[PDB]
Amino acid sequence: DRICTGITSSNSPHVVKTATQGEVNVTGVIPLTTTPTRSHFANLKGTQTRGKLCPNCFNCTDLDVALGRPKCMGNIPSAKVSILHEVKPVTSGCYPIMHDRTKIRQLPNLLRGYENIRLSTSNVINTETAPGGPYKVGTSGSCPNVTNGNGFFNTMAWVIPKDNNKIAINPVTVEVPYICSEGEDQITVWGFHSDDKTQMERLYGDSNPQKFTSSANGVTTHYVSQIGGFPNQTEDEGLKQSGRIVVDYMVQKPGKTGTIVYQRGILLPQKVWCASGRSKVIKGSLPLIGEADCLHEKYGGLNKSKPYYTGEHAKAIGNCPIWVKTPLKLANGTKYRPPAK
Amino acid sequence: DRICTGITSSNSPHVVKTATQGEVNVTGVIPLTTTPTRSHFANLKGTQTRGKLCPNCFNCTDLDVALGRPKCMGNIPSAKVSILHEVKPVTSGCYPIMHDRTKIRQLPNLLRGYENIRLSTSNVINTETAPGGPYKVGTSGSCPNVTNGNGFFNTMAWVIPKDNNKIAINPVTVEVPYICSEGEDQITVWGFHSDDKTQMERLYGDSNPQKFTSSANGVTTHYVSQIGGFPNQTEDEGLKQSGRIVVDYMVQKPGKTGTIVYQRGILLPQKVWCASGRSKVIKGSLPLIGEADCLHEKYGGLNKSKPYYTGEHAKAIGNCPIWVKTPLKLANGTKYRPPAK
Amino acid sequence: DRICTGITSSNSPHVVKTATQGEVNVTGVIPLTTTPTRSHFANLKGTQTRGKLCPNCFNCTDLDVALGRPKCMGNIPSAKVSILHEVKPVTSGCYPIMHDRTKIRQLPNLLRGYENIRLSTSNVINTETAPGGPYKVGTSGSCPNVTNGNGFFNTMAWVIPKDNNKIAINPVTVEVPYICSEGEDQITVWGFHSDDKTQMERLYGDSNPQKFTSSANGVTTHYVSQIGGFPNQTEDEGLKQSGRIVVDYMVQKPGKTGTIVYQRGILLPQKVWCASGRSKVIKGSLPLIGEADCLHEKYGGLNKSKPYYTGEHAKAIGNCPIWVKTPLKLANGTKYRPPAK
Amino acid sequence: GFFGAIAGFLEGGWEGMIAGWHGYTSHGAHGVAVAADLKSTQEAINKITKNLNSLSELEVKNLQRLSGAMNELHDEILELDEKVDDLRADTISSQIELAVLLSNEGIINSEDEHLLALERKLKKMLGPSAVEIGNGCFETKHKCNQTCLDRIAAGTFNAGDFSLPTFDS
Amino acid sequence: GFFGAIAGFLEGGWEGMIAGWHGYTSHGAHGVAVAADLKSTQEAINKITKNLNSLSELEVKNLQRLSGAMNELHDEILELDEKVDDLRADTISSQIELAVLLSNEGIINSEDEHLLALERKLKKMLGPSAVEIGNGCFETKHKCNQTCLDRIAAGTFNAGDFSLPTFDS
Amino acid sequence: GFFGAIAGFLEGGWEGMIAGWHGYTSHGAHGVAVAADLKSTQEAINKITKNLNSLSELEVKNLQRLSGAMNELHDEILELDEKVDDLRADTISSQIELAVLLSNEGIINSEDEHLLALERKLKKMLGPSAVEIGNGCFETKHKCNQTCLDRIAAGTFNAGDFSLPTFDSL
Ligand SMILES: CC(=O)N[C@H]1[C@H](O[C@H]2[C@@H](O)[C@@H](CO)O[C@@H](O[C@H]3[C@H](O)[C@@H](O)[C@H](O)O[C@@H]3CO)[C@@H]2O)O[C@H](CO)[C@@H](O)[C@@H]1O[C@@H]1O[C@H](CO)[C@H](O)[C@H](O[C@]2(C(=O)O)C[C@H](O)[C@@H](NC(C)=O)[C@H]([C@H](O)[C@H](O)CO)O2)[C@H]1O
Ligand SMILES: CC(=O)N[C@H]1[C@H](O[C@H]2[C@@H](O)[C@@H](CO)O[C@@H](O[C@H]3[C@H](O)[C@@H](O)[C@H](O)O[C@@H]3CO)[C@@H]2O)O[C@H](CO)[C@@H](O)[C@@H]1O[C@@H]1O[C@H](CO)[C@H](O)[C@H](O[C@]2(C(=O)O)C[C@H](O)[C@@H](NC(C)=O)[C@H]([C@H](O)[C@H](O)CO)O2)[C@H]1O
Ligand SMILES: CC(=O)N[C@H]1[C@H](O[C@H]2[C@@H](O)[C@@H](CO)O[C@@H](O[C@H]3[C@H](O)[C@@H](O)[C@H](O)O[C@@H]3CO)[C@@H]2O)O[C@H](CO)[C@@H](O)[C@@H]1O[C@@H]1O[C@H](CO)[C@H](O)[C@H](O[C@]2(C(=O)O)C[C@H](O)[C@@H](NC(C)=O)[C@H]([C@H](O)[C@H](O)CO)O2)[C@H]1O
Ligand SMILES: *[C@@H]1O[C@H](CO)[C@@H](O[C@@H]2O[C@H](CO)[C@@H](O[C@@H]3O[C@H](CO)[C@@H](O)[C@H](O)[C@@H]3O)[C@H](O)[C@H]2NC(C)=O)[C@H](O)[C@H]1NC(C)=O
Ligand SMILES: *[C@@H]1O[C@H](CO)[C@@H](O[C@@H]2O[C@H](CO)[C@@H](O)[C@H](O)[C@H]2NC(C)=O)[C@H](O)[C@H]1NC(C)=O
Ligand SMILES: *[C@@H]1O[C@H](CO)[C@@H](O[C@@H]2O[C@H](CO)[C@@H](O)[C@H](O)[C@H]2NC(C)=O)[C@H](O)[C@H]1NC(C)=O
Ligand SMILES: *[C@@H]1O[C@H](CO)[C@@H](O[C@@H]2O[C@H](CO)[C@@H](O)[C@H](O)[C@H]2NC(C)=O)[C@H](O)[C@H]1NC(C)=O
Ligand SMILES: *[C@@H]1O[C@H](CO)[C@@H](O[C@@H]2O[C@H](CO)[C@@H](O)[C@H](O)[C@H]2NC(C)=O)[C@H](O)[C@H]1NC(C)=O
Ligand SMILES: *[C@@H]1O[C@H](CO)[C@@H](O[C@@H]2O[C@H](CO)[C@@H](O)[C@H](O)[C@H]2NC(C)=O)[C@H](O)[C@H]1NC(C)=O
Ligand SMILES: *[C@@H]1O[C@H](CO)[C@@H](O[C@@H]2O[C@H](CO)[C@@H](O)[C@H](O)[C@H]2NC(C)=O)[C@H](O)[C@H]1NC(C)=O
Ligand SMILES: *[C@@H]1O[C@H](CO)[C@@H](O[C@@H]2O[C@H](CO)[C@@H](O)[C@H](O)[C@H]2NC(C)=O)[C@H](O)[C@H]1NC(C)=O
Ligand SMILES: *[C@@H]1O[C@H](CO)[C@@H](O[C@@H]2O[C@H](CO)[C@@H](O)[C@H](O)[C@H]2NC(C)=O)[C@H](O)[C@H]1NC(C)=O
Ligand SMILES: *[C@@H]1O[C@H](CO)[C@@H](O)[C@H](O)[C@H]1NC(C)=O
Ligand SMILES: *[C@@H]1O[C@H](CO)[C@@H](O)[C@H](O)[C@H]1NC(C)=O
Ligand SMILES: *[C@@H]1O[C@H](CO)[C@@H](O)[C@H](O)[C@H]1NC(C)=O
Repeated sequence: DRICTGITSSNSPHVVKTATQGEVNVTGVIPLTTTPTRSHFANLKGTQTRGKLCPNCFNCTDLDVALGRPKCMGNIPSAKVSILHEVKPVTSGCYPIMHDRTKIRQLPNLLRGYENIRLSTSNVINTETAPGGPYKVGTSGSCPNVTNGNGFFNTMAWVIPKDNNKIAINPVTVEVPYICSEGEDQITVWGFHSDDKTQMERLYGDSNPQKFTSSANGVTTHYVSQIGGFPNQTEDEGLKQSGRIVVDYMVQKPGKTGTIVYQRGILLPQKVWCASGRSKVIKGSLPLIGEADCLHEKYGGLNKSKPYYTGEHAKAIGNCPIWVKTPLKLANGTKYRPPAK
Repeated sequence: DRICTGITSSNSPHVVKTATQGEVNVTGVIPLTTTPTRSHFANLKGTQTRGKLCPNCFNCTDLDVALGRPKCMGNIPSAKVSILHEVKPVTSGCYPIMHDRTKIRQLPNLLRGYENIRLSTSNVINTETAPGGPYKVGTSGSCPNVTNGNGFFNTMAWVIPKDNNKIAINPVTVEVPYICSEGEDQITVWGFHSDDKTQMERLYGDSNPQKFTSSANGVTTHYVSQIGGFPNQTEDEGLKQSGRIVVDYMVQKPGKTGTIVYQRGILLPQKVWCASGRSKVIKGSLPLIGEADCLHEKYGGLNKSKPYYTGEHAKAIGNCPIWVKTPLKLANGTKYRPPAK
Repeated sequence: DRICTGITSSNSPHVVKTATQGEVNVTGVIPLTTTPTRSHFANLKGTQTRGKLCPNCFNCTDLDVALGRPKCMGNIPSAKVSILHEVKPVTSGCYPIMHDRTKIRQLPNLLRGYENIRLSTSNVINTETAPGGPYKVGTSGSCPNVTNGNGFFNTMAWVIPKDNNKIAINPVTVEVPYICSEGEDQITVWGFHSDDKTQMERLYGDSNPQKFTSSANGVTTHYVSQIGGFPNQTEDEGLKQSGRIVVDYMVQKPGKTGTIVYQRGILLPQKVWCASGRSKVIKGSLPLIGEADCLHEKYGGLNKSKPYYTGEHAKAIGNCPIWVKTPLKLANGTKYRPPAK
Repeated sequence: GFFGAIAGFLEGGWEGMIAGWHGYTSHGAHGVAVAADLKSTQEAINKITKNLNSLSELEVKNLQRLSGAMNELHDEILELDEKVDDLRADTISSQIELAVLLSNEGIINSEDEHLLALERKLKKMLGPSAVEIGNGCFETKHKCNQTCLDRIAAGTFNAGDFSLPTFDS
Repeated sequence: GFFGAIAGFLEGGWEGMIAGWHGYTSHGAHGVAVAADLKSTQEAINKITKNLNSLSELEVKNLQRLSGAMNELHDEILELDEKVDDLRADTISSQIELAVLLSNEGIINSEDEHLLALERKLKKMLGPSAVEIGNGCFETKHKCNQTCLDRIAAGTFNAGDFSLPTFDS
Repeated sequence: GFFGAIAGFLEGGWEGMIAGWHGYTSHGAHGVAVAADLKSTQEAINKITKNLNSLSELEVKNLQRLSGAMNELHDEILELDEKVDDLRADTISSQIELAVLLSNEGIINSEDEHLLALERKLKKMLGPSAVEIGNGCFETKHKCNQTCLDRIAAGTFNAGDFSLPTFDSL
């Protein structure tokens, strides 16, 4: 008798590419990829995930908190991972801002990039010694405080010239000191109020357009105020007002000072943000539902099964599958053979 | 007799590297690379390729078209691929511009980065309601229109105070509205005219330097005009002029307004660019001659043969060979053996 | 007798990963990595390495040299490799600068990025024809020159109105011409002096805040001076002064002019930096001690042994080992086998 | 493969071979018997399982957003960041594609190597009286029907079961 | 290679072997006859051809300009973009170099495997009367000149043509 | 490896084999003699040495600082630059890991291939009178002790030294 070595013959619907034999059918494959399905976003497994900056500040938007809107102060937990759920953050209270005239909207998205975020407990500028004659600090019914008295943004001081100071001024300069702790970035919020011709003189003793200039880390920004004829109040407390404020922020790196050159209507910086560390940030939506191995900008929360995945590549953090162009398969069988006669 | 298995012996001038035997001579190789030669640029096969912005705008530079120079209006076809043929684009007519005082030169290079480009069909600002007293619209012999009448850049309005209004103004603010369609970026062109002391007083009733400030997407830019003593006319119509204009552009993202704060001599935006999509852009030269699989910044148009290439790596679009450090060879033969003794 | 083929058996403490057998013990390995130890920085073998900009300028900081402080002029040798030893460069003499109000500190770090650095030999602006009435050039005891006479930064001219010219001016414009050779970048240094109300009137005939605006390659910067109440003198000659200067720099690409719009107190640019080529730059410290194959931001100078290394990855230049996640080993022996039964 | 093609190994296959990928056939008076070798099959499966673990061990850095770059303000920077992400995805994908290609190349190629090793298992069992043909076949003095073949696949076959000489281990 | 060096394979080669890369030689009274094996040559060429197709299948993303970053205004961004291109080119180049190195590794290594497979073709044709030496050579009882060798390469060699026994095919 | 496991090669190893990684054993009345084959060991070492040189030939672009981006002023760009460096380091690292993995895969796998080649050296020397078992062993008509085994390793062994027939060489 003749005994030989032989190889099986079976149904071979699966195909893999080889270096030296091209594509070949095989009896079995191990799929190395899946195409994920879109899901709700979630908490990243093994890491506290930040959504709203201040989760317990109810009826407060992230921008509200960043500006220091009254009633919107609260615990802001540190986080190594943060969700960007507002590409263009909006306010929901206080005095009417003309947001789009500065970069101010992105301020809370800037903050969330840090692991640790706290508001300073002392003021960065003393309103009782600030250049431009003597001041009193102004408030508004648009910004009701913790005891529901008329207040203002805790990051700023709406300074008003005293009755012996209702006069136009040349641009005066205040130096903004660095008051944060070791390693922290300081994010200084400031701006200027403007109104119609009549209110300008009542408030400031000048109805000409005012000019403002900030300078920090080589960056100068210049603004000129507008007198009356404003766009409509939006994203505010809803109480009608004839004036508008312009708000801006100024980033001060460790040990770096900034300057603000201002005239009438200045919103002097008071409380400032002190931030450190880095939070890993991706686009997502709220609320966060449950846990996941991986947060993916396109698929939301997803758990890891196969080592790779096919579909829409995008930013993703956590224990994630690696994106590939094609659904790769590892051969688990033999190259096809016709049945032997 | 002795029958053996043997391997041939031939001239083996070619060399390849191996993991476990180092470099070895072989009887034959398949070259995997070529060094391309510089050729004229061309149309990308299977993709309409943009050169000039407006092909039907004869005697018009791209910058001419972007500024809305009279006689230089026309269809600007969409393109998924664009050649950047001017690293520092120039004008070739109309009123004398002081180009280097702003970023204006790059405006058409910015436009070509988009797939779709159209000029707005309505004006973005009505000059008869624009801040700064009543205006009449000015023209020049430097800018002859299609009937050779005095005209101006169609993107701007050279607004002039009327005879009962020749007086200086404080900086006034105009909001530039977003007037483009769904998804489109708006590119707003604007500027200011200046002259010697005499013409300044005649035209505007003020011979002091005028100040202009724009603001959009967090970007502020500030300009101060110059009174007489100008640099000499260049890249213009060739008609002697005592005044100069400064032109700038302002990018407004979807649904975003911008502001311009101006005094006398302001060139208010009229027609604005509406752009969307992305065009793939590389450096090249004109004219485009024929077709090619691949456009290469250094070698121009070339067709794909070998899978890889050697030489000068640079940006390239289309069906291209992949750059490699060395002329790789695929072994197609046997390792050299001496003739058998 | 029976003769067989066999493989040795020895102590096999070393482990390697395989594709088809997982981790396996082996009798011998060739280590492919090391963890380097932190060392002093050094000269890069086969390449002159720049530390201080001007080595022969003793008791001069790089910023001193970049500003053209008197006594701090000298040869600045070319170098294809440069060490960044000051993340925020300081001055050590001359007239008191308020550094943080501009980007000026980074100027010598900007320069060292070029292979070649030279100071222009002629002035870029003739102060005797510069706009803003007739001038005399001012000096200070804070800036003693090589014969200890009163001087000033060689990059600038402290222009002062003549006794018959103590009068305020509107913002005037000067064009800064490009005076460098083919391919060179021009770095224009300029600024403005300011003082208390009394000295301002003495020096300039105006005690109002002055305004300054520069423009080059699309970049505009705006400054407003401060009148008295300055922060304390620092990093200067130590000689008490009532005034402060603000210094900035302006990058002009080949053939590009820039403009400066200024009033009183202007420090007009004189000598300008002409730079070309690129220097490879990494963070490090001085002095450079000896030679090394590789300069590594974290380990300093290190010589190359193994092809790879493990530890802290960072920027590194020269003949360097390649970073890897894990200590890789090449097998130099046989997979472990138990002793024969 | 290419070895078996040149060596004149049988290029076809046996549908009767179900319990495994590799094995033996017996041609005689009984017709044609077929048996799978579990040892050779298990080894092939283990190599692949190890190869799967190796491919699954790869880690690459997450791509997330820049902490400093703000929408609208830094859109130019953000475009470059998008490009950085896109090229990372592209490069690593092709690297994995390469790694997997080489894995399958090894797996498919190893088929003839298994056969060559099965020759050595068969040869020793058949004893010195058997004749090695060279094409992966041996000629025996004895009959070997399905019962006999099963003993070979199981490694329990003795040549003394036909009073034929053996290589004694 | 390393196999042939240890196995005592002939390290030299035959200039007379022109029609192919691999084949047979016959040493006897006729002198030394030389013939190429077309089957073995074709297989080697097809493997390389497939290997060429595989290398040619790689696609990578185009590198173009940033649409948003403008000259002069954004030169810093553009420098980083230039760096991104440079590093992409460098990385993909080294990856392709690795792929080609392994490809050439396979092709050069497969030589001895081809020789080993030609042994199995030669052996079966020569029949049971020939003696396998182990060094890739067989000693025959019969003479084999160039005409004989050509029949071997062509696969038509019969041992009964010398009244010698055959493995019955 | 997997070949030797299926082929029934000896899975254990010989501590007496010191001069090399690979070689021969002799089983008879004397017990068990052991000799290393230096040629087979040397070849394996040369392959590894070449493989070490190949891995060491890889060059990658230095990562340095951007010349234009200044601290403080251009921190956003610099963050991206840091990211570019990190991803380069990450990508090249995994690529090198693959290159080394495949290298070690080849080296460990080649073991049985060495054994298969040592069979051919042994077989030819033993002459036509010896009997090939298939598991890497040969049965000889003659006795073969440590002195005998050593001559085999050195390639000087003759079958005529036991009055046995030889393949007459070329
Ligand atoms: C100051 C005032 O009277 N405000 C009320 C306002 O009054 C009308 C009429 O006086 C009218 C008469 O001609 O003129 C209107 O203005 C004209 C103007 O004359 C023209 O020159 C111009 O071209 O057109 C304008 C519009 O036609 C003027 O607006 O409007 C109504 C009338 O009853 C009233 O709501 C205004 O009173 C304000 O109301 C809000 C709530 O809607 C608040 O209660 C304001 O109290 C506060 C506030 O909390 O916001 C009180 C604060 O103490 C004060 N803050 C500070 C720091 O001082 C603010 C502050 O004045 C505002 O921000 C000013 O804009 O006011 C209450 O003043
Ligand atoms: C305004 C005028 O008449 N300009 C013409 C020019 O005039 C000379 C003389 O007045 C001369 C004697 O005083 O002085 C020259 O300037 C003096 C000046 O006194 C000093 O301040 C200065 O420092 O020193 C100078 C002397 O050293 C002044 O320039 O004379 C030339 C010679 O023919 C003449 O071309 C000028 O007229 C203009 O010419 C151009 C063609 O070159 C056009 O036709 C101008 O028509 C336009 C235009 O089309 O551009 C007509 C337009 O309707 C008008 N546009 C608007 C919106 O008003 C423009 C506009 O006035 C100018 O562009 C403003 O600069 O002019 C034509 O006016
Ligand atoms: C400018 C001056 O004379 N400074 C001297 C200083 O003067 C003091 C007092 O006179 C006094 C006046 O009341 O108070 C100070 O000013 C007060 C005052 O109330 C008001 O004027 C003001 O509104 O409020 C201020 C509140 O503090 C006033 O500054 O007195 C000291 C001690 O006596 C004296 O040393 C000062 O003299 C200057 O000293 C420096 C070194 O300490 C140099 O020698 C100065 O010479 C130079 C210089 O080299 O820097 C000479 C240069 O030629 C000159 N350069 C030019 C272009 O003019 C500079 C230049 O004036 C200053 O540097 C610009 O600030 O001065 C020497 O003048
Ligand atoms: C919440 O807002 C209320 C009112 O908007 C704050 O209380 C008020 O504070 C102001 C100024 O401190 C008081 O006004 C007067 O100040 C002058 C200063 O000279 C003083 O002389 C007057 O006698 C008068 O006090 C005002 O009376 C006071 N209370 C009320 C009911 O208005 C309150 O401080 C805010 N809450 C927090 C936490 O800040
Ligand atoms: C080997 O290759 C492919 C496996 O995808 C087989 O071809 C496909 O088989 C399906 C199943 O009936 C049919 O739609 C077509 O015959 C093929 N479809 C496509 C999309 O290619 C092929 O038949 C396999 N051959 C063997 C012998 O197994
Ligand atoms: C690779 O395929 C083999 C079979 O081809 C899988 O092993 C068998 O799995 C089935 C059920 O899944 C069992 O009944 C058999 O006993 C297994 N062993 C055999 C047939 O020998 C194996 O699981 C696959 N590999 C992976 C990683 O999934
Ligand atoms: C192996 O290939 C190399 C490279 O072609 C050959 O060396 C070349 O020989 C030619 C002619 O003798 C010279 O012109 C070249 O300068 C040589 N190049 C180098 C790098 O040395 C070598 O002769 C070949 N060897 C064999 C045996 O064919
Ligand atoms: C080109 O030339 C002039 C602009 O200088 C325009 O002529 C005007 O046409 C309107 C038509 O309603 C008349 O009312 C004006 O009186 C004309 N002005 C002059 C100075 O002739 C002409 O329309 C322009 N054509 C364009 C812009 O297409
Ligand atoms: C690889 O090299 C071989 C040379 O051995 C080429 O084979 C020759 O090709 C020609 C033309 O196609 C034909 O006559 C034969 O196939 C071969 N000729 C001889 C004399 O052997 C083969 O074409 C090369 N492969 C590639 C892809 O270029
Ligand atoms: C294979 O290698 C591993 C790791 O080198 C050895 O395991 C170590 O053995 C030492 C004893 O000298 C212990 O001190 C370590 O704690 C062990 N570490 C681990 C991770 O196991 C193992 O003994 C080696 N096996 C053989 C057969 O040599
Ligand atoms: C260094 O020292 C002094 C600076 O005061 C310079 O010498 C003076 O220059 C002025 C120019 O107006 C002339 O009055 C005299 O030449 C000197 N006057 C006094 C009072 O010293 C000298 O030129 C400076 N520069 C050098 C030496 O290169
Ligand atoms: C890898 O091979 C051996 C590991 O056993 C290393 O040691 C050499 O081994 C040879 C045996 O053939 C002898 O020359 C010596 O025992 C050793 N030589 C030296 C100079 O040490 C050998 O060095 C290793 N090779 C490399 C490149 O690391
Ligand atoms: C805002 O009010 C102005 C007039 O005050 C009007 O033109 C415009 O339509 C209003 N828009 C909105 C959104 O209220
Ligand atoms: C084969 O083997 C034995 C005889 O040797 C006996 O079972 C019978 O004849 C045969 N059985 C089968 C299933 O072929
Ligand atoms: C080879 O063998 C046969 C014998 O007839 C024939 O082809 C020829 O005569 C012989 N000699 C040569 C050189 O072919």
